[PDB]
Amino acid sequence: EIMSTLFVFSRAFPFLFDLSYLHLLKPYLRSASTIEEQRFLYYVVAIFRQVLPFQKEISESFLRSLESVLLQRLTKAGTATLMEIVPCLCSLFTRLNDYERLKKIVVSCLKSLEEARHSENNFQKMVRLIDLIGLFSRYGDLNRINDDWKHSLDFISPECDDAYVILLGYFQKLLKDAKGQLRIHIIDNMSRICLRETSLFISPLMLSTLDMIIAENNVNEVSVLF
Repeated sequence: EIMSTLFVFSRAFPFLFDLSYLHLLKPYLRSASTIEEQRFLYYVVAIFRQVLPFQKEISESFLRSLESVLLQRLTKAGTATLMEIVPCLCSLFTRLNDYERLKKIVVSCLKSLEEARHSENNFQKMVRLIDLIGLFSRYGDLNRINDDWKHSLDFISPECDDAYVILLGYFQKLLKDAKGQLRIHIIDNMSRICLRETSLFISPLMLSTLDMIIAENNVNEVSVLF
């Protein structure tokens, strides 16, 4: 009930947040748990990202340390909290860091994603990859350093910088060799990654996929696409 009002003044009217209004809770924000008391964090980080961009006031020595807390805090969480952490920290790197961590780790876990279909399924742990990949790219631009990703041309072959059409191609063939909610867990973020650059959202390789999934009439599939 307290934090219910907090979120409200976090989204609208955000330009009134003292340093201490954060700087006292910021060490408390480190407090992480493993039970229902963790779902509390969903009422934390969104307020935090609601106030970061223009009410930063972050001392240029602390911003280097904020993500150190957060990189250590993205291991295992309810899938609900994950929709806000990436929309926070991916907005923070351009405010702190270079396009390196969201480069070096993403190309690492792309190889780890290559060893996700070409491995043990882990439909409870692949979701930590099969969604996290698109989670970064949905609200984080990839029209950036990719020569090293064009150096990862080994299995991402065809054209150019536009990973997105290839990612969608790397994923378009994943809908047939799949069986069940694996298809759901991949059809959702296939739309999510394309949501950023909607210019693809009219292109044939994805439209053909849409027509393919319409004829199946899987209620669980068509619902989550809606």
